[PDB]
Amino acid sequence: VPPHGELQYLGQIQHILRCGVRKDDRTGTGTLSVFGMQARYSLRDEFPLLTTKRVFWKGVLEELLWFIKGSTNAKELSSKGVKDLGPVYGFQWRHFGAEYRDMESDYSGQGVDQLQRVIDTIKTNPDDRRIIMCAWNPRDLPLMALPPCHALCQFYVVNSELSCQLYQRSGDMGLGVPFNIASYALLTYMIAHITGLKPGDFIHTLGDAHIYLNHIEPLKIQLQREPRPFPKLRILRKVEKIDDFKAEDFQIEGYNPHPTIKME
Amino acid sequence: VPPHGELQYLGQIQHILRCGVRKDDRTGTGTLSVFGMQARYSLRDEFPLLTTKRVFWKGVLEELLWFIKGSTNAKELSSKGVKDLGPVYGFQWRHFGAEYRDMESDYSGQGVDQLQRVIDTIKTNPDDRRIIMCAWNPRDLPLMALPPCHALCQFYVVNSELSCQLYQRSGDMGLGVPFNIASYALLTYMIAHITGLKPGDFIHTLGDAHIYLNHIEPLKIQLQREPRPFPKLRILRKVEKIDDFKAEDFQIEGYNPHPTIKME
Repeated sequence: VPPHGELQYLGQIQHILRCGVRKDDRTGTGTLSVFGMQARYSLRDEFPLLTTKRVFWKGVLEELLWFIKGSTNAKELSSKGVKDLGPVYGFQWRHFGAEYRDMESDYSGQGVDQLQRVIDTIKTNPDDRRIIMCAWNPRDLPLMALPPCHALCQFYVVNSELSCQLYQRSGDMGLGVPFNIASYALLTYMIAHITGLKPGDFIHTLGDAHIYLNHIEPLKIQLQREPRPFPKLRILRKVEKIDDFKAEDFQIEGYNPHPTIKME
Repeated sequence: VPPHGELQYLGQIQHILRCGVRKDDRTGTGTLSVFGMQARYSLRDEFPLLTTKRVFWKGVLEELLWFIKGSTNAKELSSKGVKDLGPVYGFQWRHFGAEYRDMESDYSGQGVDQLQRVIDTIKTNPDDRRIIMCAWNPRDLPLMALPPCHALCQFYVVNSELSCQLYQRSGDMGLGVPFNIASYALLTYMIAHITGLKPGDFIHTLGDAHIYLNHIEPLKIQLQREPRPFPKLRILRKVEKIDDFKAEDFQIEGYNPHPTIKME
């Protein structure tokens, strides 16, 4: 280019199963879909890493750190242990609107650094209503002129607390949502850390909220599992720049999830 | 560049009053604010024109028709009886990304026609997850490079029904929200009409949902009013082009609202 927060996710799954309508996706299989959903996860002295199934936290932290450095090299992520990709979210977050060339091209000072702009705006005017960052699906870029974004994050500050609202055009409830809740909650913790603010709430809003048919049986089982109190996220070191964050700087404490659930 | 749907709005007002936090806006006065809200209004055999106060339907229909013709001339709206404005929503909806000149300049074939693209995409692929249109606040355009949008509409189709989700960066709950609910519900009715689909749901999602302090007393009173069944919207004529719609083509039936409420 207070009830356990997890209950909302479980309620949404249950709602899609009973009320969702069959709808085909771009490619793959059919889904059960509902349009328009929203859930709020408190980030106050607790982290929304879902417990009704073991979430791949290692992949969340590692993928996010990869996006922050604006690296578009998959080999730089696959090595970290999580398994030229083009203008991925990383390139978009730090070099928005530039012009992608290669994974080795230096885009220093090229394009708008949406991420730094968010941090800068939080510092220059916490009341600002335009603290927004957007991401596109790489495959849409060459498809048309001025294509719509895939997701957007809006930040909000009040009473020394930072909140974030993620709006996603579509959400794969079985495989994608649990992971993304952790990803953006984490991003919020990071930004809050460097702007001297305390994490507030993470609001997850979806357009086409859907469950792939091959995930129905596994989710029905996940629904029988009672949530365990959410863990906590600790930032061991004091960081001043969003680029100075390292995986070793974060530590999940008290995470007691139910067994892993494989979603095809 | 089933409970009355209105109860959600009333519930949101009540929630902001009791839990909202004081937060100052760009210019004006203080507000009570809550970040992250969502409400769903069925458009099936009923129209969400709020009844706990008389909504200015004449202004809604007239303003929307003005946006559709992409006119940026205020005199063209003030004459209709609703009371060069620059790249307003109208210009953005039909000539996105062009380059604004004057209110008399011909932008035929200039910029992306987001509105027609939405209608075209609904016809070419109803399952598409990118049926999105965006609007910017004119004042932000010259403020920075690639400024964030102010609102976005995402359309969704399934079972021959068209739904729309409006995401607004911020919502003035007392004066703006009731009006906008009608505006976008109407847009959905129009698009559905020309694409041969039936209106589904209208989802209204907000970022900074706020109540201006000078609206607190009036809203407290509005809250004591019991909603009356929503009216119906009838499209008297058969239209094939979104540009062929005329005010005389719409008729609100059964609208029985409580007295008008003045919001400063």
